[PDB]
Parts: sequence; structure tokens; C-alpha cells
Amino acid sequence: GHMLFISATNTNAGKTTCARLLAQYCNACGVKTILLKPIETGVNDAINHSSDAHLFLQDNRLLDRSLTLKDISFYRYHKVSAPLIAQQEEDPNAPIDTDNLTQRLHNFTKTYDLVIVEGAGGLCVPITLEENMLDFALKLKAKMLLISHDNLGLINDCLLNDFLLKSHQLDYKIAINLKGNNTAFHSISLPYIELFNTRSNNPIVIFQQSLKVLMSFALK
Amino acid sequence: GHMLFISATNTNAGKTTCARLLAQYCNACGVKTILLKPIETGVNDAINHSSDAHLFLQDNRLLDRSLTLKDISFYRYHKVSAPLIAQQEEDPNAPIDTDNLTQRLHNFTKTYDLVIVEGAGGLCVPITLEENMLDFALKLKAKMLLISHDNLGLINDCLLNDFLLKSHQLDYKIAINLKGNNTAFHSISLPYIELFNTRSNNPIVIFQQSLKVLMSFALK
Ligand SMILES: [Cl-]
Ligand SMILES: [Cl-]
Ligand SMILES: [Cl-]
Ligand SMILES: [Cl-]
Repeated sequence: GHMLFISATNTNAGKTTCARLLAQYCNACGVKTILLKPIETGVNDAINHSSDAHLFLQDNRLLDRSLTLKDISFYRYHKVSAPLIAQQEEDPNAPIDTDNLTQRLHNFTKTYDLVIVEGAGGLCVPITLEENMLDFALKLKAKMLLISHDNLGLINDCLLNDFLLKSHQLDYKIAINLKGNNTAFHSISLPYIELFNTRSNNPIVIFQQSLKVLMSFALK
Repeated sequence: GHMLFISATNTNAGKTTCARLLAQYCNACGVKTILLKPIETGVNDAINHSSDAHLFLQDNRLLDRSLTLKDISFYRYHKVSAPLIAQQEEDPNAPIDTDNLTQRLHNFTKTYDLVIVEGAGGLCVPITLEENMLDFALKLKAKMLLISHDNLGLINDCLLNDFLLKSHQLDYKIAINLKGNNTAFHSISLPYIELFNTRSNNPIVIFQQSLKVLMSFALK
């Protein structure tokens, strides 16, 4: 090992925040961890240095000053769409090559104890006509951490993703990104999360309660 | 036949609007159609007559004046949660009985050409500890219409649901509820929907383009 893919149930989940918190925690525990964003849409790197890859780069440069954006993010598009569409429209002669990405990402396992790879869009978002984000995670042989939002509706979103993930050959965890000012989660949604977890071999966790558990998972 | 379950990808999809439009269309074509909402959460019937079941009732009373709310909706809770939680908290001695619901819903096939049954929450939302909305749809032997929202993100949500639905033994269609003022769908999300549909035996449709197709589907 070790490599951990991070995806989200939905665009509003806050996966980048969670990825940064987990890598900060791992680093602080002496587990040397890098954050990669191999594919990113909706960017404009001449004008905005606040993309996921830029935030990752900032964190990463605390371990290696020589890193640059192109070392950690490889396919970057202005369009907000799914990567497949953004690619076809902006770079028609350059399909996303997941073999190349697998080599680039796995090279970092020489120099890091943990390589965190953040996806874009969700598990089912297309990268090529043949491959989605989940297919890429499967090719990488990574473990998966799927971040959920904390709003009403999270049960359906978590369980949709759980069904997809349990139906494929990978080790995964679903973690809810619970915000500090959320006055409803515990009384509205948590009761079912607790019931679900009694009946499941793989429980849904709360991210904020689970830094040690998720580091253990990632490094297992 | 005929019975058509209606669910949604997410809370923001507008399934009730779509259900009402489809039943209006069917009625206008001489296909006598009733709208049922067997389970509803987040209601307060003393104070608000604008719940899904109330809207359904209004439409239904154009065919049968004698119908009342209790004829078309059977388990109603104040809590916004998943039905299982709302039930456990409000009516601990009265679990939702899907055998009873199956009998009640199927009785309407005596008097209607099409029975539309709207769920609550989504396919994976729990009704009992053992059954979710999809399990209930499967017990009913209904066809399924799953309404999607039309925002960025719809690809992942549609495909998550498609995976769940294709993995079970039922006839389904996914339809996007496209709003009139949406200035982004066609250039951002539709290109992939079109690609997907070339490669699928069961295409994702746009609800507004598909009243005749969906009526044909429901009555097939
Ligand atoms: Cl994020
Ligand atoms: Cl929920
Ligand atoms: Cl609705
Ligand atoms: Cl989309």
C-alpha cells in the first residue's frame, strides 16, 4: 500500500475539506501523506489558484517545496461538465488515459506512506466512454472513502452509493461530513444511521469522529 | 396491469409535479388514472392542505367526488425523516404494513386503467427495518418511473439509480424533470445523456418530451 481514493455522494458534500483534514491528521501522526487531484473540471488556472489541486498543492508543499500543480493534477478543464464531456469539447485529441494516471499516481507510493487520490463528480461520472470514476478507483486497486453530505436526504444518497460499492471488489468506507452548525442531523438522520450500522458489516461513520478509524482503514 | 410507481433521485426533483402532469395527460387521453401517496412524511393535515396527497386528491376528485385523503394515503407522519424513523417515533405500535398497502393499492386496479403510486424519500429510504421503497415497488409488481432533477450532478444521480434499478427485477424508466428556465442543461449535461443513450438498452429521457412515451411504457 497505500492508496486511498476519495469520492462524494454529491457536489455539496465537502470532500476536499475532508481529504485535507485526513491528510493533515495522517502527516501529524508521522504518516507521510500526499494529496492528488488527477482530474479536475471547472478550473481556470491563469485566474484562480483556489481549485482543489491548488489547495492540495499548498498542503503538499509543507512536505516537498519542489512540487508544482502539474505534478499532482494531470487533466484540467475549464468546463464544469463531467470529465468525458469537458475533454471531448476542449481537448478532442487527448482522451483521458487512466493507464498513464495509474502509473503516475502509483509512482508516489515510492516516496509517501499514503497517497490520497481525490476524484471529481462522483462514482458514476464518466472519464472515458468505457470508464467512470469508480472504474478508475478499481484500476488503481485503491481503498475508497466516500464522503456524504449531512443534510436531509443523506440516507438515500449513502445507501445508493453503498449498493454500488458493495457490488464491486474494493474495500470502502462511507463517512458523513457533519457541519458544526447542523441542528438537525442527530435527531432526523442519525437514528437510521445507527439502525443501519447494527445490521451492516460495514458501518456509515461520521467523518469528524473518525480520523483515527479512517487512518487505520487507509493503512490496513 | 396497470400500476406505475414514481420515485425520485433526490428531494429536489419535482416528482409530484411530474406525477400530476402524467396523470392529467393519461386522463385527457381516456386512460382513467388515479394518483396515490401511500406513505407521506413532513405533514400536518389539520393546518396544511398542500401535501402531495392533498394535491393528488384534488386531481382525483375530478374523477370521483367521493374520494377522501384516507382513501389515497395510509401512513402519514409529522416528522420529516425517513418513514421508518417517523413511524418508530410517532406510532411505535403501528409499523408500516406493506402487505396491507399492496392490497389497498391493487384494489384500485378494479376501477382505474392506471394506478400511479408515488413513493417518499427515494429508492433506498427505509419503510421497515427489512424494506425500503424499492422493495415495496418490487412487492407491488409495479413498473417504475424515477424522476431526476435537472441540475449539474444529474449524471451521477441518474447513473447511481440506474445501477440499483437494473440490478433488480422490474421494468423502469428514468426521466429528467427539465425546468423552463434552465439555461445550462442542454450544453452541460445533455451531451452525456445522449452518449449514454446510444450505448444503453434503456435510455434516460426528458420528462417534458416524453408524456406519450411514458404513458405507452406504463400501459405496455
Ligand atoms: Cl469538495
Ligand atoms: Cl436523511
Ligand atoms: Cl415532489
Ligand atoms: Cl451533470
